[PDB]
Amino acid sequence: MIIPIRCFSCGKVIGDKWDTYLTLLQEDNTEGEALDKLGLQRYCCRRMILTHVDLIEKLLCYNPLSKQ
Amino acid sequence: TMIYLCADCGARNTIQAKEVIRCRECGHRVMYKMRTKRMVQFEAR
Amino acid sequence: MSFQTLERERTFKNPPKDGTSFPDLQKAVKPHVDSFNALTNAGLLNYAVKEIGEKCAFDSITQEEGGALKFGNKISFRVDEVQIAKPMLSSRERSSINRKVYPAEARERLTTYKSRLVLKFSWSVNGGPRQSEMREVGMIPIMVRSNRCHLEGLSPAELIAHKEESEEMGGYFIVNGIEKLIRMLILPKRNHPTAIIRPSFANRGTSYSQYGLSIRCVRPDQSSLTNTLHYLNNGVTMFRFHWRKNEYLIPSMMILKALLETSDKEIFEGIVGKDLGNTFLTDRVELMLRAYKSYGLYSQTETLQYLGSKFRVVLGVAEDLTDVEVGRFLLQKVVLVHLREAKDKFRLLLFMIRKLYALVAGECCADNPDSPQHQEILLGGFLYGQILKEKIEDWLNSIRAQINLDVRRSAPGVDFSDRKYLTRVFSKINNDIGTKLQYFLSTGNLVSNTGLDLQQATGYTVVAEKLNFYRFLSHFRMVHRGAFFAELKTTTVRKLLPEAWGFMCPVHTPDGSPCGLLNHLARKCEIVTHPSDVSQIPSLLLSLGVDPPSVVGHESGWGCVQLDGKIVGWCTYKLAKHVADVLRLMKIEYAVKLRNGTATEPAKVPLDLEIGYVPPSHNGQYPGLYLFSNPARMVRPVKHISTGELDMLGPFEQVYMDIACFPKEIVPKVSTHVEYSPTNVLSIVANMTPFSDFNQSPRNMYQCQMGKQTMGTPGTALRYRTDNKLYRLQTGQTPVVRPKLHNTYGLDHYPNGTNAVVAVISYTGYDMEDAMILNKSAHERGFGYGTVYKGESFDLSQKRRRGEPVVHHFGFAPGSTPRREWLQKLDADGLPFIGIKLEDGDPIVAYYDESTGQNFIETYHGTEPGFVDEVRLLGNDVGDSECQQIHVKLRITRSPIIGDKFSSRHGQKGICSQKWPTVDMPFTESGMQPDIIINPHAFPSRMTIGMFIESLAGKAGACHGLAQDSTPFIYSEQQTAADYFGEQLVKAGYNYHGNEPMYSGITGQEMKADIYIGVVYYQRLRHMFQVRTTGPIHNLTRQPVKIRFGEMERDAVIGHGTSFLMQDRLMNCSDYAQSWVCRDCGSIISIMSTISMNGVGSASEVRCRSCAKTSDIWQDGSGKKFVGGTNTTLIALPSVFNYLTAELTAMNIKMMLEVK
Ligand SMILES: [Zn+2]
Ligand SMILES: [Zn+2]
Ligand SMILES: [Zn+2]
Repeated sequence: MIIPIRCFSCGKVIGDKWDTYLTLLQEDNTEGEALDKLGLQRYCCRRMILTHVDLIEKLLCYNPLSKQ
Repeated sequence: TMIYLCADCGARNTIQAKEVIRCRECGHRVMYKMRTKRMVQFEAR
Repeated sequence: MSFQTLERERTFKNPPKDGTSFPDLQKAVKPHVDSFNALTNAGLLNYAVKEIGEKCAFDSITQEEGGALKFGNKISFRVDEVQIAKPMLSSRERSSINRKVYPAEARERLTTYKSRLVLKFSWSVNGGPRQSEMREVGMIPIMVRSNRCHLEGLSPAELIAHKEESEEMGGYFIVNGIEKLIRMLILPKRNHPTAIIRPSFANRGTSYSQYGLSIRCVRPDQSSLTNTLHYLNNGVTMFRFHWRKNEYLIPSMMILKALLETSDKEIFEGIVGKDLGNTFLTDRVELMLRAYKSYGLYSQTETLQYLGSKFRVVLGVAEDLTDVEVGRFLLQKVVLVHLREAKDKFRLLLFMIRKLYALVAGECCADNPDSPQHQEILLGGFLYGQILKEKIEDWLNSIRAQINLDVRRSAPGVDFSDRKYLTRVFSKINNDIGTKLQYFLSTGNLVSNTGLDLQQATGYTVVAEKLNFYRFLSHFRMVHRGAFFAELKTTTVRKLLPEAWGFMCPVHTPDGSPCGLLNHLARKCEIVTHPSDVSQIPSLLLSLGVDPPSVVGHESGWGCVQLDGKIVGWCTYKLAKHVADVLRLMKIEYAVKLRNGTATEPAKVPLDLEIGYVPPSHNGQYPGLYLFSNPARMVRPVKHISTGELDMLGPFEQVYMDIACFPKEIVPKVSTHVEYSPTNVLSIVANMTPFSDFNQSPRNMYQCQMGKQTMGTPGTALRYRTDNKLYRLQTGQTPVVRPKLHNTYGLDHYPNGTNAVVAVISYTGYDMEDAMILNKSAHERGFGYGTVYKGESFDLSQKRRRGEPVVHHFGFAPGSTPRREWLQKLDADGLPFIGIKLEDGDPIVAYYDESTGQNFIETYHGTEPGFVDEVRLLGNDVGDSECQQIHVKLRITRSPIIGDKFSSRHGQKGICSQKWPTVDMPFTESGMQPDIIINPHAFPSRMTIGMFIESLAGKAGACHGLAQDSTPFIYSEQQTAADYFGEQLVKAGYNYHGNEPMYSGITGQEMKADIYIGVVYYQRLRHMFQVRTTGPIHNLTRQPVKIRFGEMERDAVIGHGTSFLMQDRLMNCSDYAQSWVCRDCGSIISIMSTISMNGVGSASEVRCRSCAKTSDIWQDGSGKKFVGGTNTTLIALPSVFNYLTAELTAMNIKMMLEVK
């Protein structure tokens, strides 16, 4: 589901770094290495915000309490 | 009574025991129970 | 390639309103959905019912020497057509806007997804009335997304407007809520005469032999029946067939002269008219003609009448009409149902017996029915239509039988002109069949008066187990051969005989007993299901150099051309191959035209048609051009090399085609086709395998079989899933190493694992015997987080057996109520709180009886703490029903616990052994701890070298930010992918061999040796204890009720020679008991404790009855005085022996065990 704060391998918290990295590919034209601007020196806590699936923005469109 | 959720219409129905079950506003025949406020405690593990 | 992130996000955020984002998936499921459409549309069922015919009924007056037993009031009725409407809302009006029912709701209310079924009944009163009327015969299921559901044509957007996930597939009939599915099964080839050599023939028809020939001929409504040619040792051929589940053997010559008004010279000149005086064919044919002449008759009509008079019984034909028309009925209905022109049937029968004889003398190699060459596929919609037609016909026959018995009683009402009478009889019969189809789809058991030419009759359906998305798709695309061969353990079809290249996946196949039996399709291989007109095919052949003769236009070097079972002409084999080439060329050329701007006329030469040109050779296949246009065939695409265009062919031209694997492999002037890509040989799941062309194949096989059993997301729309057990993993991510088709197929929407920091090292000492370690920190940090959904429903109707109405109602009888548990859990409705933690001995729901007015309860069977995520009040019916069904969806938490299984995507399964402390773990010079430690003792003898490849590739792609592509058969022996990634990584700065210098977590000082560290994709399994000190003992034999010890263990303990241990474990710990015996009489039951001697005094000294007859004497519980039976002792023995004595006394046989 959500980006897993406090990555497994590293001890760095990353949960903050999701929308801040999303709007780097989105409108900054830089490729995935925009995370280098984020400061993930390793590859360990690096490979999370890179290949994380944010499926929950698609699961949330399922409120039966949508009143519509 | 009990308060439920019309599945499609999404309308509180306030149905009572031993009663025909259907949405009152749209007519749907499937309804969930709302989640009341009930104390539950968890460990962070 | 990079992970499509902005695509994925601007995909999720706004679901597409245009169409499905992943067309390859819909194409992947295309078989069943198009089967359903071709059923409803494509005039399929109307063909079935038309070729059903009509049934007659009347008042039969016995002839009594009349010969024409007269009858006037004849009614002949038939159904004109079948009407399948959409599944309206429980049609009968409920004072609401009568809307439709989307299948999501049928899942929710846990009800099958059915739609009304209408017939257009037609009459005849032995005049010409034939007026029509519609008869409802129940409601039958409908498959999801199909041509009669409210979900076809829908874009992911409005699918989200309903409660089905964005990429809904369709393909399953929803019965009772559970996703049922009709499996694809393999049959032989349609209408092509196959050669057969099998011993099982000769032992049954002893005059016969293993040499034989068959054809599974099929009607236009896809209603195949077979008929085998038995070449008997004397020389004649028997025309076997099947009807009423019964075999029937009629001589070929009989049906031949009965088919066409033919002279025996015409037979002889058709069968062997060539090379005048070919020894073998001539003498055998002569013997055949002679042996029929022995008894038979001469003209065609005499044989027709004889046949009708011989077979009028098993035929359910109109009893009264005549006798020769019975023979024509046979000749039209059984012999060769695919064909219609009797003369053409006759020509083909000639060709057939001709080929049969050629096979007799070794002039042709044995066709292999055990090969995908001689084989096609059954769809769902097709068998659905066939069984549907079958029930149609049984319904017609039932109503005819009812009219017949209506006449037969005396004459209760006999007026086949009053529509009232027809209404009465319509009500007289059971007018629901929809439940029959629903029944089968629930069961699969094909209950038919005829096997429909199908070997096995059970297990026809599977359930679309959505445990995991790969399990889902693989369920759709798998095929199976049938347990009729599974009961046969042999080196037979279970082998991968090399005609599947690009047709059905090599590796993708379960292990164990059903290994090899069920194989899934390849990736791209489709099944053509919509035939086309081919009239221009015989026109073009006629203009091309062949011709169908009337008198025998056949000679030695001339081959035969077959249009899906119809002889159309002849030509020498050179002309045959040339015709084949030019025809495919026309097909491909007009294809590239019709596809593009070029006008799309009725295709002269459609793409589906397969040109089975069979070159001639001694002891080979009987050479002959074979054009097939029948649907339900295996058809796969490649590129025709001469042009640059698409090409399709099936498993008949493969064995004769030189299709190059690579644009590099082509050798000119011979290789006429080139594979689109070697990718096109594997199945879906096996293709979704990093560098799958590296590991020893058994590893890849375990990989498919286990990866179909993964704890990933089974979909997105979970909120409305009424399943038994689903599994979802919380923190998912796509791999770093992948084949491109994992992005193409839209697998971004079902991650199944994560990406682990793997370090192969013998450091701990707990990870041997394949075991593995899990970093504590990475585990608490939210590693693979298993979440089970166990969903149970409760229903009150079952406990309403009969005699009373609905009596129980959920909640509490008004008044008293237990608080100690119930009010703490049950809210007020007898229904638990939403999200309240339960335990085993805990009530879940409360209903009370009305009459008794007492509350009952339901406890949690399960034995682990579970919560409740939602409870659902199922509207019991159309409406006007109290809530008699409730659905609780309990969420169970399963973090990675000691004893659960992990596996990379290489079959490298491991087990969570100890969850090492994160600080005692070693670390790189950067320092991040190895999240997972595996052993180096797993890679040798497992050859999982692709694992190392994937590891290096991950280490690189992660650092640079690349979605490492790992499609099989890219990297050559020139440059190893090893070296490519070594460049990637030495660019990253790491070692070229993936190593990295590590310091011991426990000693701190670095290791003498560098250590291998990479980023593998790890998913979690789901396959993952009963103590008993004591408990309940059996009713009969006082055994601990249903741990096993004995009957092989006994050998063990007595092997050690450890008697006391044995008597301890099996007698003492199991059932220990004291019982008396009469020492003299030696019986153990004639013992009894003495009764009522005096006050409490001394002990009641037991005595014997058998050994018996003031202090010595005593009495009975009934008062019978006695004396004697004193010699009594107490002995230890297992009570089960006592039970044996009991039931043996029940036989009057008893042992007299003595004692000392
Ligand atoms: Zn990290
Ligand atoms: Zn409603
Ligand atoms: Zn005795």
